Amino acid sequence: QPMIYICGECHTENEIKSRDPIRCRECGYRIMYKKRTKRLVVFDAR
Amino acid sequence: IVNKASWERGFAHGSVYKSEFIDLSEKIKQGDSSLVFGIKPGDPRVLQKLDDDGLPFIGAKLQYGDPYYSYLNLNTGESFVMYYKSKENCVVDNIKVCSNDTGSGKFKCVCITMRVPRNPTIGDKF
Amino acid sequence: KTALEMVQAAGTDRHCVTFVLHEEDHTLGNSLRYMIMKNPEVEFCGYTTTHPSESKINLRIQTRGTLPAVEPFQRGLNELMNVCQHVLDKFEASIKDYKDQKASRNE
Amino acid sequence: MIIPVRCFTCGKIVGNKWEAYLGLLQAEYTEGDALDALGLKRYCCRRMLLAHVDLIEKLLNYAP
Amino acid sequence: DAWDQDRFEKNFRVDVVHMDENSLEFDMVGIDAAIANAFRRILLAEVPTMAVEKVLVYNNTSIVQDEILAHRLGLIPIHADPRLFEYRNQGDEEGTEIDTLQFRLQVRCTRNPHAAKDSSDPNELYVNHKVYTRHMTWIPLGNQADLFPEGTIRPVHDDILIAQLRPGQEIDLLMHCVKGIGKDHAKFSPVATASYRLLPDITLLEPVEGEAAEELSRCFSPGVIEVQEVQGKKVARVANPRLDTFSREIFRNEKLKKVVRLARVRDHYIFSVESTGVLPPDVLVSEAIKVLMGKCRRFLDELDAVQMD
Ligand SMILES: [Zn+2]
Ligand SMILES: [Zn+2]
Repeated sequence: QPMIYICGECHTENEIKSRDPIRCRECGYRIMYKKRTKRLVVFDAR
Repeated sequence: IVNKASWERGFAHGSVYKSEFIDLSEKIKQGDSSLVFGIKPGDPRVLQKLDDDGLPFIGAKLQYGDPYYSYLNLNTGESFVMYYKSKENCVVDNIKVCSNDTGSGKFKCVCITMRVPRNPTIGDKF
Repeated sequence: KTALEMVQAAGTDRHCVTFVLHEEDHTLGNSLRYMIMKNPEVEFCGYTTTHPSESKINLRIQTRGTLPAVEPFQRGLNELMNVCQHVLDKFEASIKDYKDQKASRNE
Repeated sequence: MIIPVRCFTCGKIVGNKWEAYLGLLQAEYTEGDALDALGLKRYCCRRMLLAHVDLIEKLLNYAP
Repeated sequence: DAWDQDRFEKNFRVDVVHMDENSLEFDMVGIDAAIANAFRRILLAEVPTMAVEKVLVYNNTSIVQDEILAHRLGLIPIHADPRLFEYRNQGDEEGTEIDTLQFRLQVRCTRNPHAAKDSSDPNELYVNHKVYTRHMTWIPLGNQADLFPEGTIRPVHDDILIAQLRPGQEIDLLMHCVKGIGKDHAKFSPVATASYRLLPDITLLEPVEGEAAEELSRCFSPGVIEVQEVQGKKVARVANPRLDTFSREIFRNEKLKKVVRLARVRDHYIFSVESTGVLPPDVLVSEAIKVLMGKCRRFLDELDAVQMD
């Protein structure tokens, strides 16, 4: 899949490919966070 | 003197949140302004350490000398890389992608926010 | 890989030797110091931790009347084992006499 | 932020005494009787649960 | 004086006062401070337990972080018996049946459809919004399903608030319990706190009467000085000097700091061993007595290996 990004105010999973204007494709708010996926990070309990 | 068991249980544990605002036309500037964050498919520098779009993963621990962002001049294809040049161990916390004030800016601004744990070591002041 | 060193006074004197007990602290060296001082063939038994960042104790055993200091050290180890075995026995026989009155009183 | 699992001074599990302490203060106990009746007798254990600002009911309001 | 062993096997006695689940209070009459402190200091830092060491996250989309969650999981008492397990040998991240345990904390949080009209009580609005320690699925590995019953490897308390979630927000981690003593890290300590105190003796050097006995009864802790009538006057006597908190409030009073001799009784300790629940407190004290013996065995073994003759 492409990398999911999340808008700050309306929360739509927008898939920003590397060649477009960055904006949310529902409301148009410009700050867009990045979605956390499954990968293994090992933390010690100390 | 601080009790060591009490330190190990959570006495004055904290964090410190470094946040680096990265732009690819205010800092890096050669020509044509076509610098978007991106990877070339098959780069050994960024293999399984950065995501498929050039930014790091979220929750990914970073150390000194790890890949930190990789961006792609679209005119030729010559993807660069930049390395994490800080001492302390940091965890990538959230990554916000910022456009310009209109909403038609190209994918060249980002602001990586990073946790650094920073517990009481010896030499920290109360 | 061993965890006891013995440091003589002058390479010849065997009455004074400072036992370096690796991987200990004041848990053992305060109770060894209690037992060896109950031996009348000891002029001096004291201990010190070398530095708190380290993990060993120095144990000066200093014997009068012509004995090596391995014998008050061995006697003070067995004589502490024979304290703990007896404390273990009178503790496992008073837990049992407490469970055998909690249960067999009204139940 | 959230209640610590153990008291800092002595390692007593006090991390299970936050909901059953709000439940005693909502049911009209005084705090000098809602800590003895949870079995917190030392003033380092009482300290952890008396002076605790549970600052995650204020921090989850900013949620996606 | 020398060490008469039959003076120790004649004037030593353990008097258990109160023992229940996860607590113990007893005496040790006739033992000096250097062995009593050794028992206390082996209960706190040398009797070993099992505790969470490695955490393997995937999608911690929670407000409680990836680091504070791992530290918070490490401080959770795990009800596996330590003596069945070995120390994990060093430099081995992957574990086997002998060394490690594994759990899994997989909790998603989703909105509640039913029973949610015009209310705001959070239990009625969300499902799985308080990640408690009863959400830890034990994932048995190797052949540990046969050594242990169904439902023995377990967190001790099952009511500990790990995190607090909202919809969308997820915890999906995997843990690795290891064995250690309470000197490597204090999440391994099996005791709340183990401590001793001497037994007080309060001695009335002068017969108190009348209005001073009720004054004397409030200078000590409630329970110590009873004030009962003996032919018209209210005399005072000692009764349970064990209860006295030794606060010395009678030495603030000028008329009655000459009618008590508040001191202690030599070598009459009162322990108190409160467990965190991993082991009962009568096996923690026995496995604290049996570690001082092993520390004494190891050095005699070293001396036997050093001298040959
Ligand atoms: Zn939007
Ligand atoms: Zn406490």
